[PDB]
Amino acid sequence: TPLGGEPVFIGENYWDKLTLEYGSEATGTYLRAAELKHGRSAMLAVTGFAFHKLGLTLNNISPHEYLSIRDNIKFADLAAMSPIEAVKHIPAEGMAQIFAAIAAVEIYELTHRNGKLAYDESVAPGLQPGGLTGDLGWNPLNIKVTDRRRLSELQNGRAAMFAISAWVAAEAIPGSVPI
Amino acid sequence: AFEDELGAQPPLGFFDPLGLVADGDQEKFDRLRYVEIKHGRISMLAVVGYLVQEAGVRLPGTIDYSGKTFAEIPNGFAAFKEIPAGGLVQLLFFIGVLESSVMRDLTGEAEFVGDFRNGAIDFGWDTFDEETQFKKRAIELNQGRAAQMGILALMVHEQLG
Amino acid sequence: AFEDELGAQPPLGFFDPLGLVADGDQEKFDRLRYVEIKHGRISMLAVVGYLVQEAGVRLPGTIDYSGKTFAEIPNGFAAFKEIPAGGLVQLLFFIGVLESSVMRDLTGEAEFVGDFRNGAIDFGWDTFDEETQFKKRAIELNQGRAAQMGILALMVHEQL
Amino acid sequence: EMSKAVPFVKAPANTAGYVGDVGFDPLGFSDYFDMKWLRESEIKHGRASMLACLGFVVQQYITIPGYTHVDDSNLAPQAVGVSAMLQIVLWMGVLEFWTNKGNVTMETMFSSPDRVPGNLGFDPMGLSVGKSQAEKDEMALKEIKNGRLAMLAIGGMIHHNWVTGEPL
Ligand code: CLA
Ligand code: CLA
Ligand SMILES: CCCCCCCCCCCCCCCC(=O)OC[C@H](COP(=O)(O)OC[C@@H](O)CO)OC(=O)CCCCCCCCCCCCCCC
Ligand SMILES: CC(=O)O[C@H]1CC(C)(C)C(=C=C/C(C)=C/C=C/C(C)=C/C=C/C=C(C)/C=C/C=C(\C)C(=O)C[C@@]23O[C@]2(C)C[C@@H](O)CC3(C)C)[C@](C)(O)C1
Repeated sequence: TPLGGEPVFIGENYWDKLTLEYGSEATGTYLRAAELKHGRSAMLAVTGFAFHKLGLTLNNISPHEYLSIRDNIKFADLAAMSPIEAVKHIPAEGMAQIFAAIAAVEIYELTHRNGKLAYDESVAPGLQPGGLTGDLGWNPLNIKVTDRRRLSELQNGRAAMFAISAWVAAEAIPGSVPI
Repeated sequence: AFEDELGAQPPLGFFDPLGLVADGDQEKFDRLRYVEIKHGRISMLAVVGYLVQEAGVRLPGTIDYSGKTFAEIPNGFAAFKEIPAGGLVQLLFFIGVLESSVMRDLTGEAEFVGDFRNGAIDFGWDTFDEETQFKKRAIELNQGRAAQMGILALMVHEQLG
Repeated sequence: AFEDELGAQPPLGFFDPLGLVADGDQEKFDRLRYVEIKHGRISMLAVVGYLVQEAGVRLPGTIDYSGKTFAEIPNGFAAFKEIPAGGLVQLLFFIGVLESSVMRDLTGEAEFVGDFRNGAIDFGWDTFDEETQFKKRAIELNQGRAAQMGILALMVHEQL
Repeated sequence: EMSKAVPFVKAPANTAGYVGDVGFDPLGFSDYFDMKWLRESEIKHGRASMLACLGFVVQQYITIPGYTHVDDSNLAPQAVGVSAMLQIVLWMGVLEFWTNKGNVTMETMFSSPDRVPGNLGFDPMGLSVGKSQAEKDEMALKEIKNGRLAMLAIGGMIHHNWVTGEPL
């Protein structure tokens, strides 16, 4: 009773073992939510990696290449030391900042149920059965929310995930296929 | 009795030289499929292991923090000589947790034996006719039969030289 | 009174000189028999142990990774104290899982032992002959009943 | 009439509709104190113990980057300081005020006809939602028992090291 699966072929398999025997319908939602989160994350990661490999960084695309602004961290040096060895050169301040935005988003996905935050509750809205559906409601200039869009998004998600995993593996060690 | 079952196939067909399902001395109508499938599944990951685990493709880095790399570990029963004995227990143990916790009929909806997951080797598979099941469950079962003679070879030929 | 039970074979018949199943309780026979069948074969594996060991037949190889071999091991009560400390633990462990796994088979006193196909091997109770089992289970009890007096010999004919 | 657990003292009254009921109260605390508070205590003592039993073992082998590996879990606070320790317990407080909508004492808690013991509303995955009563009772017997094992456990893990001076 889940959403559309593989377009060429379909297979649910490992789904009725937890959404009927182990868990229930509430677990179904949760699983889908997790999947969507991961998918989106993978997509963004993929794009970032692609950009880094290509060369479109601050030095190439804009007038500013000095990220550290005190730690002498230029974009040229970070674009010459690959993608995996560049994330470790990010200044602590910046890391802290990034963690902040993500934290805020996660908290929102946790407190603000529907339109506004809920002041009195035993637990957070998203910590209850079916707490997080997957959709945050963030639809700026929303073009459409149909039954095709969702499926497309999901597909792009898994694909992105696989792609980035493979990319990381190859940078690290002999993969298998070409890039 | 079981001449029309899975595994009976040309050129031999039903071929029981010991008279094993010839009676129920220890309920041979069941569990002998399960004992035949289970050894071969070990052997198929063993021989697709051991041949690739002879060709020279290794994991990066070290087996621990003390610097012992994976590339220094050869193939064979010699590979267990360069496993420290704390590893030999844990290699058994969380595999031994799988025997009691996933390697049994958990949910009770098993059409067969070796039937645990139901949905993840569904490789565009739902479309295929019930006959395609009997094909690639003979092809499961007969890869596992023939990978034991692969792995019993590749264990004895190392000790024979 | 308590005749036609398992293993009352005649060279005697009704072996009760002092009233022990009658003045036990209603049922201690159901304990006592479960209790007897386990004592019989621990004696059997003691007798079949202590004899095959005494002939010098050993397992080829070492018992641990530090180089203690099986052929360096004499017999009597001097062989349990020789197999190492960790080597005794793994003996006692998956024995101690199995007085747990066999005493608790949804009935305690109705069925006897909790047959040897509990672990790694699987039992069939359906193939169940009425006449065949009376002799074979009464051989088996009475093999152990002599084996207990036989192992009580070789445990006590060491000290004197 | 007599206790099921220890069958030579009288059966404790007012412990009937509870999950791990085997009639074990020889000192009679349930005669004197409110039973909803005692259950809520036993669950909470158990959940903190189960998290501390994982913690005590996993801390030896895994350590998060930035901290110092300590051979014995017991010596960890000294290796983390006091500022980090106070942050933990003061946030535990804030997590506890929100938990029971502000009713944090033995007089304010269980003042609503709702608010049964141990029901936090916590269930993000959906474990035990829409099922029958026997199954719910069975899974509640598991949380109590594993929590009681973990309390007597987390003693031994902590205590073992007290005498000796080396990890588990
Ligand atoms: C991090 C992102 C974020 C967002 C977008 C919001 C947004 C909002 N907050 Mg929250 N808040 C946040 C973080 C956030 N907050 C943090 C970190 C805190 C402190 C922990 C708070 C503390 C807080 C308090 C105490 C209060 C709110 C209030 C509100 C809402 C205004 C009141 C109202 O009537 O609107 C309701 C909105 C609608 C009727 C329109 C619904 C349309 C949906 C789609 C919402 C708009 C899209 C969504 C907000 C965008 C988020 C996506 C993200 C990727 C950007 C508004 C929706 C007030 C409130 O909601 O209660 C009265 C309020 O009292 N906020
Ligand atoms: C963390 C990300 C994540 C999560 C939570 C899910 C979750 C889900 N997927 Mg899924 N998927 C993912 C990534 C993910 N997927 C990726 C990368 C792909 C591309 C290969 C797919 C392709 C896929 C298909 C084609 C379909 C789903 C479907 C489903 C749903 C039912 C299957 C199920 O019970 O779970 C699946 C099992 C798990 C999530 C268990 C977790 C895995 C274990 C813990 C570790 C595995 C590590 C592994 C070695 C990583 C290497 C990758 C692998 C291919 C070897 C479920 C909501 C089906 C659906 O929507 O309903 C019919 C469906 O049609 N997924
Ligand atoms: C850094 C952490 C600070 C964040 C504050 C977290 C707020 C907690 C959530 C409030 C509950 C909201 C739920 C329902 C809202 C509600 O109605 O409940 C309000 C709650 C009491 O609620 P009730 O009235 O229902 O409780 C029963 C009463 O009727 C008493 O009979 O009181 C508080 O909010 C206390 C908040 C903590 C105050 C912290 C200040 C620290 C003072 C400590 C002084 C130290 C002295 C040292 C010795 C000298
Ligand atoms: C039958 C069978 O085969 O199995 C069945 C059962 C089974 C297996 C359970 C199933 C499943 C579920 C699956 C497969 C779930 C898998 C999910 C998966 C594989 C999820 C990956 C996420 C990756 C992420 C989030 C990476 C983010 C990457 C991020 C956030 C980055 O920052 C990227 C980064 O590069 C940037 C951009 C810049 C760099 O400076 C820094 C780094 C390098 C970090 C299926 C589908 O039912 C099939």
